[PDB]
Amino acid sequence: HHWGYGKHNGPEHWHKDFPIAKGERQSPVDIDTHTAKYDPSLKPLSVSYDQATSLRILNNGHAFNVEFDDSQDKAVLKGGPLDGTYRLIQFHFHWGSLDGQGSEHTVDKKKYAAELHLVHWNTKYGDFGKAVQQPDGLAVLGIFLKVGSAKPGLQKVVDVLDSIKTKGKSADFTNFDPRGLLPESLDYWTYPGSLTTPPLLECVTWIVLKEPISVSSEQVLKFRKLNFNGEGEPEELMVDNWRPAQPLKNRQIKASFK
Ligand SMILES: CCOc1ccc(CC(=O)O)cc1
Ligand SMILES: CCOc1ccc(CC(=O)O)cc1
Ligand SMILES: [Cl-]
Ligand SMILES: [Zn+2]
Repeated sequence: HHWGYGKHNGPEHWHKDFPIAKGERQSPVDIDTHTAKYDPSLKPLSVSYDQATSLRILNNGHAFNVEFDDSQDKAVLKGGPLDGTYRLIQFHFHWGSLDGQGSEHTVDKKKYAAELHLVHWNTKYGDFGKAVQQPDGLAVLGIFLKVGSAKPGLQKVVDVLDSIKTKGKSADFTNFDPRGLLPESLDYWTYPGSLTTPPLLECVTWIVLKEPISVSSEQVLKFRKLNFNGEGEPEELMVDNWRPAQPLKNRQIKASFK
């Protein structure tokens, strides 16, 4: 598989290797704020990241990923639409070549500069690989980034990117606190969807925060200096690593807020 984000191997092509690309619960989607309905049944969202244990940051040729120790319930997402306990395994971002694009979800067709995905797996399935085979296997917390003031809790990430410029590079990334990436409010939209990259599995409860975080132009500029390629390969800048909005089909997006 040689999927990517170019003309020749990008989202329009994915369906030939991964036919679920044209499925019934693909992600991302546009969130129409005048169609989403407040759901009083939603319980409060619980983000419990006090004991989060980060390990390493990796360039995988698609994004940069920060991985966590998920051998115990150290950092978990519960509540909201979720039943049971979802364990944080990793986070990554999607971003644009310019500030006017980069997010995967859109809000009334508005694209943000970037989008953060905090990836959690349902502990009743025992490991990530089993969880992605189930319709309720993952919970992904999605956070929009807009360009404005710098986000101090992102700067440690930005500071290491020079050490993982190319595909297959990794660095130690211990003692990072992902609480510094959250906005003040946990107001959210939720809907059932998919992984936004191959294999595009329909295993995700999406929880997309309404309040974006602000990052500085300097911070997102540094994301854009990464490379999709490996060392010694022709340089391709790691930009526009987002999939566009997919058909909502027979789904409803629920709001946690009036
Ligand atoms: C595609 C499978 O990827 C996997 C990633 C991690 C695990 C183990 C864990 O849950 O941390 C199992 C499978
Ligand atoms: C353990 C890795 O977890 C992941 C989950 C979803 C994606 C797809 C995306 O949102 O880019 C990538 C990685
Ligand atoms: Cl912020
Ligand atoms: Zn993602």
